Formats: sequence, structure tokens, C-alpha cells
Amino acid sequence: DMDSIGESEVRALYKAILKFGNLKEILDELIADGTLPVKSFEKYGETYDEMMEAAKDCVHEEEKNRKEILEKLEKHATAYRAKLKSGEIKAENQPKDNPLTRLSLKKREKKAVLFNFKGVKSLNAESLLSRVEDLKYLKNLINSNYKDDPLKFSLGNNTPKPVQNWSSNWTKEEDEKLLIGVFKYGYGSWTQIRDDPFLGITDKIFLKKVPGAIHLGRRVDYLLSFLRG
DNA sequence: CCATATATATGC
DNA sequence: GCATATATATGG
Repeated sequence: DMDSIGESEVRALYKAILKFGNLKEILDELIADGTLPVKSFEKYGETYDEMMEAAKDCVHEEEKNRKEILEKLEKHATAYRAKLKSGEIKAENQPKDNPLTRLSLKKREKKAVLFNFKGVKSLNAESLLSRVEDLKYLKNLINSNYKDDPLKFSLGNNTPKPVQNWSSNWTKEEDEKLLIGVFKYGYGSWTQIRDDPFLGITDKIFLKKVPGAIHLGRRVDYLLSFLRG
């Protein structure tokens, strides 16, 4: 009853995981500041575990489905190639929609891997899983080597790809500061990151101009994937 | 209004 | 493969 997990708790929890990753140890803070409605720590912890196992299941299903679809598409593609080569089918004016184009589009397809959870729809299973792993990795990087002063965090000799056509002058140093920002305030907390005078990126973030919120999110994902290898 | 997220077409 | 702008959807 009073400890029941409804849609509002599910959606608040989901959004909090996307900001903080594995937040089981900070439930007390998150309830106290209004991020999560009041429920027991145990219930929120159970719900976290359930939501992450459902994400894992959703991703594993999609991997399996995609694999089988591709295997079948490969065979038709292979059968279509031998006819083109044996001359049975004319290479000189093929339909837009053919076995090779079906295979190619499926291969390059990038679509959200989504599931419904306790009556809340369209939770992104990949986003959940990668954000938890990414934020764990980032926290460990900073707490292993820069625990006493996170502002000293360095990418070292790792050289990330440069941003393309950003409206601000954005270098490796800003990448470092963005990541320290994420460690301090959470993923998606771009206003707080922008406004922190210690981070020196107040004039470099644009919340037309690039980067906005979406570009910053993509850049953090890239950087943490890049560091993790 | 604000926000984030996604399918899509396009370029890199 | 990813990055982006656009149009569009949906929660706040």
C-alpha cells in the first residue's frame, strides 16, 4: 500500500538511474531532496534490480532477434549475388528494394531497444545498461587517481577525436572538465556543469549554437566508451 | 512555455 | 561506425 511502486516511482527511478547510474547507495539523498517519492530503501533497491534485469533481458532478446534476421538476410543476399554473377539477374537496372539493400539497411539500422516496465512504457534498455557501466567506470577513474582533488583529473595521453564545428573552442581540456562535471553533478546536469566556475566551461556551452544538451550527452557517451576501449 | 528522446535522411 | 538537424512525441 504505502510502499507500493507505481508509475510515478518507476519513472522517477528510471530518470534517476540515467543521471546517477547505480544509485542504490544514494537513495537516502535522492528521497530527501525530492528526486524520488518517499518509499523504503529496500523497495527502491528491489525495483532497481528488477529494472536492470529487465533491461538485460530486453537487450539479450533484441540481440537474438537481430542475429536471426541477419542470418536469413545474408542467405538471400548470397543467393542474389550468384545470380547477378551468373547473369540470371541484370546488374544494370536493379530495383531500389532488393536482397542486398535489405541486408545493408538492417545492418546499419540503429533503433532504440525499448521495454515497458510496471505500466511505464518506452524505457531504453541500452541507455540504462550503458549509463550504469559508464558512470561506474568514470567514478572509479576519478576515485582511484584523483580522489582528493577531482579537478586534477586528466585524460593523459589518450587523444579523443576532435568535436566538429562546435560554436565554442572545445579541446581535450574541456572534455576533462565535462567529465568532472558529470562525476560531480550527474549525467544530464548541464546547467550545473556550465555554471560551476571551477570547470571553466561556462562560456562554452549553449543551453542554434553547439554544444547544447544533446551534443554534450553524445560527447560524454563517446568519451567514456573511448576511455573504456 | 520548458525539457529529453527517437526515427529519419544525410554527411562524415 | 557516429554526428547532426529536422520533425515529432511526450513528460513537466
